[PDB]
Amino acid sequence: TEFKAGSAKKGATLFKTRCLQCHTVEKGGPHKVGPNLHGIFGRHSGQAEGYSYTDANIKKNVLWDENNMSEYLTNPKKYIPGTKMAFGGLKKEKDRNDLITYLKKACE
Amino acid sequence: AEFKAGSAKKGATLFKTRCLQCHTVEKGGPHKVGPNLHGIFGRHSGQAEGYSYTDANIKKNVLWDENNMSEYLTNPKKYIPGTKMCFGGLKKEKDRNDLITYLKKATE
Amino acid sequence: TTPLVHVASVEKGRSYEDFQKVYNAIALKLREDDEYDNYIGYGPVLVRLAWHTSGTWDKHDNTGGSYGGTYRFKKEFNDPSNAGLQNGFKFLEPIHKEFPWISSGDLFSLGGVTAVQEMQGPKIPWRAGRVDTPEDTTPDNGRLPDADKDADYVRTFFQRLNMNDREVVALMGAHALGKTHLKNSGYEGPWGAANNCFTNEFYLNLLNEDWKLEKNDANNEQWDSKSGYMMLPTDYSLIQDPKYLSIVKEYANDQDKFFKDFSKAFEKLLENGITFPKDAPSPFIFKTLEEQGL
Ligand code: HEC
Ligand code: HEC
Ligand code: HEM
Repeated sequence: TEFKAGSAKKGATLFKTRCLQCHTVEKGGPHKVGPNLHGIFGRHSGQAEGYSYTDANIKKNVLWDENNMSEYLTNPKKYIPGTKMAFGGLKKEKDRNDLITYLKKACE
Repeated sequence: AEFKAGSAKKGATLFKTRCLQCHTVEKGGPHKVGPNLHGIFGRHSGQAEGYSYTDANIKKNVLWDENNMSEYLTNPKKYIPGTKMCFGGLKKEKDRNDLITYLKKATE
Repeated sequence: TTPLVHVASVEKGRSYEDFQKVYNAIALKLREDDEYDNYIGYGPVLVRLAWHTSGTWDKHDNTGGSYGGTYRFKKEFNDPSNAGLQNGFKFLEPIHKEFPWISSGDLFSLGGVTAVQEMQGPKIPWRAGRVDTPEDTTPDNGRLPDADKDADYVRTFFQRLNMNDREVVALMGAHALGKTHLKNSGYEGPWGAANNCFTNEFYLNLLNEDWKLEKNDANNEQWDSKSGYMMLPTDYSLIQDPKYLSIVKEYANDQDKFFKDFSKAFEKLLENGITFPKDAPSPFIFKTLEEQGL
């Protein structure tokens, strides 16, 4: 794709290190600060159940595909202004590759 | 204060160690924490095009010359109350003379 | 029988004029030995010294704190958390020799007060009376904060010093001073450009710079901006946490407010663990050199 695809062992530690404080990926997994990210890909932004999303995350309604997802992670507030996810973003393509790839796989 | 010619070489060392942190002197040089100083002598305070000066600096409206520059560098906040330049001052006349001898040349 | 109490006892005949003389001595040396750390001067390391010697306090059993002046003993002197503080200690040695009657804790704390005031910060009322205690009273290393942590860690850490959100955010504004040095802490760079002037620049930079999380040469991560400034993970947590962010914003927009709160919190920091007799003198507010036409 336009987005490459990378190491999923790496993506894994990046996720455990940078996203885990707020998010789970396992199925049924509990929302935290952030929604449970299971079956993220293929869903529209703002759909996780029994999680309260800023109207901004709902009103953007984008399908989460590895591509719009990568633009998002680079800078969550530029992408969905008003979003309340407090992340600075991943400025590194590998990182983005490595993570997405991991996610791809973890949120099946 | 009354300027008296000194040592440009020693002035260059004073500038490097005490001023370069925040100012460049070359023509067309970039602004940094502080305004680029090229052409400083013969110009009024707060007139460096492209730099956001403090209100106090601009209102001083001092036409910079070797003498008031010496007065200024002895105690910046004293000469321009409220300036945002963080610098206690060169208390020694010899130091101020060597520095201005250099500045006159480097900016010119 | 039961738990430690530390009573403030100011040496006989020693009064305000005496301590002002010590303050002046420090302020004068601060001006004379101005080359230190590429001309930033010793002001910042003196403030960090007052904080590290006071920050060992544990409100639960009253161990540590500025009272005993135990940093003079091996164990604390070599706490890795104190790397670089030897510089402030050396700066103060000659001062202590000129004024042998002042206690160590009184000197370390007064050093921080003098440095803050001489760098144009707020006046910090100060109280004399700390008394040197034996080596055995030296706390073990491990009581100072890790910088690679988050807001929750900062909040719970400062609870041990009896500090609240407001006090924590205000005290952190001291990072306007000096810089991190890779050889000391594994972090490198200044938080701002006015390294030896006490302002609210810390909060302004936190809110106005574009920060990028990056690894440094020691393999630790820090937040760096294009201007060449940095923020430790714990510093940046102040805008990651909502409660802290609101206070950051108010100090960024009102320095007089920051000054007043910092003054109160820093004195409290400096006096934690100390029981002051009710007949004890009102805190002293030293005049700066500028205020002495000096
Ligand atoms: C400190 C908190 C925090 C961190 C760190 C964090 N998240 Fe988020 N995340 C949130 C919040 C809160 C939301 C919902 C935001 C809203 O409603 O505006 C969110 C939303 C999202 C969404 C959109 C969910 C949906 O249903 O549209 C995705 C995808 C996501 N996060 C992934 C990540 C990834 C990947 C990382 C790390 C690289 C990360 N998050 C880091 C808290 C966090
Ligand atoms: C830590 C920062 C810093 C250092 C060091 C510093 N300056 Fe400045 N300087 C500034 C800033 C910022 C301003 C803007 C003052 C204002 O707007 O109030 C400035 C303004 C000035 C001005 C007025 C310029 C104008 O166009 O009106 C002069 C002249 C000047 N500095 C000379 C020097 C010299 C010479 C030194 C050293 C001996 C020096 N500066 C050291 C930050 C610095
Ligand atoms: C979360 C709490 C804090 C953490 C984790 C922390 C961490 C650090 C670190 C890593 C440095 C760099 C040291 C070096 O490499 O030389 C430093 C410097 C400094 N800190 Fe903090 N700090 C904290 C709180 C404070 C407080 C409360 C004060 C004082 C009120 C303070 C005053 C200073 C000063 C002035 C310096 C600059 C020292 C110099 O330039 O030599 N710090 N701090």
